[PDB]
Amino acid sequence: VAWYARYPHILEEATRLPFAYPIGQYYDTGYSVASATEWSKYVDTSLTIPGVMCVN
Amino acid sequence: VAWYARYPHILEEATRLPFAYPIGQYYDTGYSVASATEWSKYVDTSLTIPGVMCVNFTPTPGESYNKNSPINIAAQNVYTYVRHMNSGHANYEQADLMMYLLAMDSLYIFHSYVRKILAISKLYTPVNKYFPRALLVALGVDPEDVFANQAQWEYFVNMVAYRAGAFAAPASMTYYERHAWMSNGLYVDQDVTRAQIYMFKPTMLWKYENLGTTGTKLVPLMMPKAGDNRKLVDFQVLFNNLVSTMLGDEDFGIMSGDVFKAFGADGLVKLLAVDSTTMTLPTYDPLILAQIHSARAVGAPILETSTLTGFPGRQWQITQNPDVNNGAIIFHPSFGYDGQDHEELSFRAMCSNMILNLPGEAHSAEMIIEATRLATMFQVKAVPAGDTSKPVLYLPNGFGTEVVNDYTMISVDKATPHDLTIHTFFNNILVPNAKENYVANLELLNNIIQFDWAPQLYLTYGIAQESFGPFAQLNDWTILTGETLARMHEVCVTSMFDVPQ
Amino acid sequence: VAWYARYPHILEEATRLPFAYPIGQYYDTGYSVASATEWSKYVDTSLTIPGVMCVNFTPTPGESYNKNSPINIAAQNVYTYVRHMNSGHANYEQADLMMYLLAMDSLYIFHSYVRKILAISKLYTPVNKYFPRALLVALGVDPEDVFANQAQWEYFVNMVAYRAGAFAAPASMTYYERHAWMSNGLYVDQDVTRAQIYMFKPTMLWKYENLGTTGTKLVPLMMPKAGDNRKLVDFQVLFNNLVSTMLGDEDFGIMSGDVFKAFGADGLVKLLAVDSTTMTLPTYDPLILAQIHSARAVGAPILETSTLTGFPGRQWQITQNPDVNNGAIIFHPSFGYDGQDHEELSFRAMCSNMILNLPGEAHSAEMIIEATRLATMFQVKAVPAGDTSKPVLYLPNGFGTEVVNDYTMISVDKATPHDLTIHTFFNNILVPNAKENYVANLELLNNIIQFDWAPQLYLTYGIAQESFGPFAQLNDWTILTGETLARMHEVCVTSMFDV
Amino acid sequence: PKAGDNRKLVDFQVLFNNLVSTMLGDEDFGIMSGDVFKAFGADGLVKLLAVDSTTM
Amino acid sequence: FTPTPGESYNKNSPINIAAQNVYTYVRHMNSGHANYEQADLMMYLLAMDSLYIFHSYVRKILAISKLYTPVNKYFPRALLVALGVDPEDVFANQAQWEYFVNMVAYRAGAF
Repeated sequence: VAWYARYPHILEEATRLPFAYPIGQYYDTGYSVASATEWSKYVDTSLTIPGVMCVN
Repeated sequence: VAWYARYPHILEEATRLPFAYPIGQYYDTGYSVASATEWSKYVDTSLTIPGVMCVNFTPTPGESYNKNSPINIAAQNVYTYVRHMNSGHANYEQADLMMYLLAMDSLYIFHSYVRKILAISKLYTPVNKYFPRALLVALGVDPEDVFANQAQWEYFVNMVAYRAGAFAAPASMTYYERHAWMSNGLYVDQDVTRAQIYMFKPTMLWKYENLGTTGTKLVPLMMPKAGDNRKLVDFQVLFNNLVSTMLGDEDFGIMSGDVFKAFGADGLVKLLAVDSTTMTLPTYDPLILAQIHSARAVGAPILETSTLTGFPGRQWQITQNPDVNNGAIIFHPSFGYDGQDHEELSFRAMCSNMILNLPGEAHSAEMIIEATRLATMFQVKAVPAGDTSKPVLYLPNGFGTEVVNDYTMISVDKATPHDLTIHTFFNNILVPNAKENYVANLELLNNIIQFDWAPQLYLTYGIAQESFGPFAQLNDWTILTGETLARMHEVCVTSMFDVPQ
Repeated sequence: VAWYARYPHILEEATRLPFAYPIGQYYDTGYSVASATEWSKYVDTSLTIPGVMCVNFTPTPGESYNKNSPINIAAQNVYTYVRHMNSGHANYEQADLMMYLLAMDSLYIFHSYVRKILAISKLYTPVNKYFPRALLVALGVDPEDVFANQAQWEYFVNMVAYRAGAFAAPASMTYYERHAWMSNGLYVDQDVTRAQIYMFKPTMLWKYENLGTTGTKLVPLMMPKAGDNRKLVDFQVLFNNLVSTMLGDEDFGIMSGDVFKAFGADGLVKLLAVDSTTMTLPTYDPLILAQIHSARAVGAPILETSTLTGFPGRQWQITQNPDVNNGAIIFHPSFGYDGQDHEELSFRAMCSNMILNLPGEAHSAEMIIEATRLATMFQVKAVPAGDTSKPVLYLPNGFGTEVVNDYTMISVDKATPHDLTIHTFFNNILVPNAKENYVANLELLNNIIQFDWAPQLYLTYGIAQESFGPFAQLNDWTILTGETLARMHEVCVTSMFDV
Repeated sequence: PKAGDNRKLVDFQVLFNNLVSTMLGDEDFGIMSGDVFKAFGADGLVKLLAVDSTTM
Repeated sequence: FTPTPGESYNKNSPINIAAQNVYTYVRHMNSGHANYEQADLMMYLLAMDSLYIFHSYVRKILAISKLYTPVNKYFPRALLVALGVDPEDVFANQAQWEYFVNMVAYRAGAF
């Protein structure tokens, strides 16, 4: 409460993130655990977003 | 051009990035190629930023070995002033008064040290995790002890100020003002929020130890190094040792009263009190930055207990015996000591002339003289007594009021749990043949490069048997000579020990 | 201190020191201890200051592998614009028009290169001994030849401009302007008299090379490197080779006529003439400084003559086949090649995420975009055909209009007679076990630190089997990801290929 | 060269290079040049004016 | 003609007096390099004078060859012969001569 109003500069510097990822390209989220590469297919780092649906 | 002005929304959405990473924590950059995990150590994903650098200095009278030295001239002038302004007790000499003034300076340095220790512990900012635990660790205290016994620490430092303020020292002598301004502040390398802090810590104090008819002798007093969890009881022991022979002494009271009458209370130097509402703030000072940049380390001090094969009786004492050198104050130390009784090959790189690097284009005489107060070059090797010369000591050509012994840098560790690290080094670094020495030296160099006006480096290699010149970014530089530096130090010391008349 | 205010005469007589040492000349600091000569090479009395560093760039269309690439989109747009104002010739495609335009860009870059070579040689100053012989050596010419044939060089570059005026290219497109400005300027790292010069030298060109009915193909054309005593005859040979398959092509004449009809003669790009009183002058440019600082080397170009064990047919060509990939322009190069058929272990340090370093505190979108034009991170390793993979090649995620191959630094030698030294290196340097390799690397590092916004280095050691992160002074940084870099490169390339 | 000598541009270039052979590469000469540049400003130095084709 | 310092045989000569004056002026505004003398500074200056004279000589050689008048048949071949050059060479390589003298000026601008 008051701490946010007392260090708003550090709040902003901590909460600066890039949003609005353009759809239409494959996005790789990476690995949070660097040792997860042994489990090849057990970690889904892929992120694909569909963009159109056609009604025939 | 027009495309940016035509799709500025997508330009902004593409160029939104998080900046201002808070320093003081280990940052992992990740892997751009997911298949790079096979090459375990061939990819450096680590990123550690140092946050503080401590300058371990030592107050000195300034290279006295005769009665013609500037310290002796100042002693004679101040004694004449006091004796001419006063009528009464005539039982001490210029040398006695001057060593009294030096002991008072040591007390003031110690009080400033403990006051800074207390005041740093109340510093906290969200963008720098080095505040204040790293600063306290560099100063050589226990942050847990400080936070547990804040009240006792405030009482102890207040009593230290009260007991040191009983004696009198002239405020017109800029010696005390220079030392207090050096040891009572935090300095940033840049005027930015996530800057690196420059600090000054006294490596040695000047315990009086007055005894015998053979004058006085200011013996060295050690101070806690970085990475030592010294507590309030250790600091109280240090203070009591410092003022064991100085508090409640009749001759000392006589001298303090005489100095009071000479320079009444308006003209006396005073220690500012400290309590719970005293905040120290980092400040940007190009003069102190320049004189940090042009500082050359002289090595660890030599004590009476320190063994030196072939160099006996080279302790860093200020001898004043009336039967030698006509009673003049004698202080000629031998530099080049690291702490162990061996060659310390890295110090050979300091036999070259120093380079005085300054910012800007036009430099005033004020800046040129203030930028080289900590500089010190060797002139001739001290002769080894006997046939065995395992250490090598170098005699200085003349130094200022302060000599820098060591440098301490505090930075986070790359390994879990990323705690602070202690890195003590001179201006010269020696690396022998080892698997980890080269990468460690590269880490050291990259950490030092982060500091803006970092001191120039002189690296030497074990298999190359070759040193390297100043490892610094030269902007506007000149090559300094021993004679010019000696003249500069003579002028600086003479200006330092000045008395009104 | 009141003593300084009271004795300024003695202060002045005590602080008489000679500053402003002219750079480009070897200086000896001397011995503070006159008896230190017994340790002969244990003391470093030498002091050499580098004065110029050359960025060996390469013009590229920007990572085309399908028909959605910015290059193909611009091809379609420019072909539509040309053909919707064209009544007549219909015998070429968007891809063909774009290979023209790229050949136009390559020869414009060549003209800017030779014009800079001419204008540099007239620069002589007492405060810098590097001017202009070091710059001419870095560009790869013979300073004696330029001094003897200044008039021939001037008339040759003027004739080059005149012959480049035969064909027509759009002036609204900023590709040509950006490349000419980058390759035709001298940049100081600081706004000081004795500053260090930053230069851009095209490592390669795009000889157009039409043969066979299976489309066109921009084959690599190599360029002189530093320390090569190339003369005006060699440069004329290079220009004639570039324009050998360019004139006499009726399809090229048709394209030039169509673009002349589309964009009026006022709206075309014209190479300005040069004369004897034209002076090139180093300038301070923070944008180019930042984008040089955030530059990553990609390695030497791969040619047909370059042998690569396990990587056949991986040359740096712009293939255009109507029956391959639906006729789209394809340019998918493999990086990590240095010149020899070995591993080059130092390139392994490039596999980590890059760190974008910026000056100041607040960064605008345009400045951030311009600060990462030369940045290029590898994404995956190229699959080696066969069981032998002596070299290792990395496929990029996406690059901008320019890719940096090497960096050339010129500095005074420490030994007699202290002549210029040739130093070519990527962002990563590998130092094996040797008596002199470590000290050589130390001199390299100290020389690089002299440059203000030098590219971030990634040192690696052969004995420790361990590399190191960025060897740079971090001021206000962020961690960049391959996807963010790809987005920024797509934006920049699309903006550059605009009419 | 004296009168009646068919000296050419190659000979004059040889003479100039001989004159400046022991003039460049001298660190003491560079030191002197730097010191006189510091003493007399760049505006206060002597400059050789450039020549062109229309100089009569 | 011949450029000369003017008959120096002791330390009271005008050349030595000017050497002392110029060295004092240079060194009293110099904080740094102290490794040369007044005599050394003056030999520099004399070498500077010699190469300035050479530049003026070659510039005159270049500018003379463009002089042609109907009232004087000496212009410019007689003058070029007197200076000691080849008029045919100058006529063939006017551009080379111009660029050479410009480069001479530029390289003389280093000191």
